[PDB]
Amino acid sequence: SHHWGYGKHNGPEHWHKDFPIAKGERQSPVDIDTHTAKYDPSLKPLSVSYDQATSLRILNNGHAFNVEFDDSQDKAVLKGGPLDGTYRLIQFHFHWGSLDGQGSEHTVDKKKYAAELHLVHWNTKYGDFGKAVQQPDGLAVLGIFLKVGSAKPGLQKVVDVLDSIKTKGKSADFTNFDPRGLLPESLDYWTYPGSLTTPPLLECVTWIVLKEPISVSSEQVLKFRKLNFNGEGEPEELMVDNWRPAQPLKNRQIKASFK
Ligand SMILES: NS(=O)(=O)c1ccc(NC(=O)CN2C(=O)NC3(CCCC3)C2=O)cc1
Ligand SMILES: NS(=O)(=O)c1ccc(NC(=O)CN2C(=O)NC3(CCCC3)C2=O)cc1
Ligand SMILES: [Zn+2]
Repeated sequence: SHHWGYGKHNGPEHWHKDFPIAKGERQSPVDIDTHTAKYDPSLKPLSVSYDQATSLRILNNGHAFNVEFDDSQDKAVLKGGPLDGTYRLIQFHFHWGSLDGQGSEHTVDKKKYAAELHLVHWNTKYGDFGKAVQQPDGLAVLGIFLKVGSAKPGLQKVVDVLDSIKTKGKSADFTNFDPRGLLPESLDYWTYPGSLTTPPLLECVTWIVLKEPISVSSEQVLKFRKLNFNGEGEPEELMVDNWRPAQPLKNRQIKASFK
């Protein structure tokens, strides 16, 4: 069974033994060299359409927490930019650090942010998420950096439910949450072809990483760091540093949406 994690004995440097694609040609995350990334005029306007998003549940899966959506219809979709066709929102989650100076998966000129939000979408031409992850253009993940400063009001409903999902396998109702409250003002982005950043590390993702970080308060991210990797009644292992470091760019170009 899956025994991967983020510790010294099961962390990113071990994953390749059970998931050899860990050393593949389009792995994520990567460092975004802002000087090398080139403006691409072929990129179409990005369309984030979350007006009808229907959140259902929040789950501690032992690696992060997922806010899950009803993806049984096109209620919340991502289109445009580098994408051909329609990608349906299925879940979002975060990666974060033990300290404000680390936590993001992508880096910007080697800068690590305190955390990174991943809004995960699947290409509806493949019918279901399980089929989509077997395709090179199966998923689109919208990545948003978090820095510590002023509170993000749209995050507080997430922060306040974390006490109820402290341990692995716990879930709670999480209806009527509007993910539009987690976006920054600008949709300027970088894009490149990559992978899931956790096992099974499938090379099925078009990454769209927003340039503008959101600000969250120290108090908000400190509540992320009170979650547990362990299950109920097990020795406490704080859920911190659940990020994979930058992987080799190999034969890839990062494109910028902005001049
Ligand atoms: N290539 S990999 O997927 O990263 C990878 C890395 C390590 C391991 N095996 C491990 O050492 C980790 N493992 C244990 O030995 N015992 C537990 C703790 C209690 C439940 C199971 C655990 O987590 C398996 C796969
Ligand atoms: N950090 S990341 O790259 O954004 C990223 C995003 C997603 C994932 N993995 C998944 O969503 C894993 N997974 C499946 O394969 N099947 C389900 C259960 C049934 C449908 C969805 C599931 O949860 C891993 C990393
Ligand atoms: Zn992620």
